[PDB]
Amino acid sequence: IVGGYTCAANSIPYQVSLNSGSHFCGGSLINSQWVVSAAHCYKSRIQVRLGEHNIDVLEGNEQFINAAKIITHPNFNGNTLDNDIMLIKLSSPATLNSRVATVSLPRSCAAAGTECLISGWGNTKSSGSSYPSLLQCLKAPVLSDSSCKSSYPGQITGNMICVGFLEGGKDSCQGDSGGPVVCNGQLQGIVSWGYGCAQKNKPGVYTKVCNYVNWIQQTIAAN
Ligand SMILES: N=C(N)c1ccc(CO)cc1
Ligand SMILES: [Ca+2]
Ligand SMILES: [Mg+2]
Repeated sequence: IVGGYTCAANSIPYQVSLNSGSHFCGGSLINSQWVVSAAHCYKSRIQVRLGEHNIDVLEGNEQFINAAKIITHPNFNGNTLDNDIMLIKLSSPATLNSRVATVSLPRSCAAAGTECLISGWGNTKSSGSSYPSLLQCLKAPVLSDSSCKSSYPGQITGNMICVGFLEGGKDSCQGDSGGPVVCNGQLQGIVSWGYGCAQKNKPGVYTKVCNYVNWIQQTIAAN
């Protein structure tokens, strides 16, 4: 997260860290046994770290649970990044408490201008590279489909939203991928792509979660 702030410890209780020896992507806990993330994050083996604030220290609220099943959207396209979404089934259910909690899936898509909360342990620098210990947060609005499409001509599908700023300086980044965009209590976005990070007229592009509730619920029910 570039241009953010340090979240209050455990204030984003649905945020997970996906770990394969080190943190590599975020995710969101959307059922006691399921995390949703980005398909471009795929690895064949994943440990899900719930309840984290400092990913570099064991502070006691953490639950470390291995992925039992990893399911990428069948129509994920690695070129266009359309359908950039993945589900992870935990090997045992997460235990839900104040520090580890599910986030609602969307009841509707979000209006342009809706304020959202973006979070992750990704890069915090717009030049160079710094990876934080502590979870980072960013408040940012849903942009119009128009403002999104003018920024990325021909590249925004109906399954993508832009969330962020046109001025630059405030965006998600590498290592935030897969993580949450939560707007009015609902998971509306998954960190997916953009051109660099926090550049002028290159807002973050996010998987449009409100188009995937049937895919998520159908995949959960089968497994
Ligand atoms: N600018 C962004 N929001 C952004 C986020 C994530 C990624 C993942 O490489 C690229 C860009
Ligand atoms: Ca920790
Ligand atoms: Mg580090």
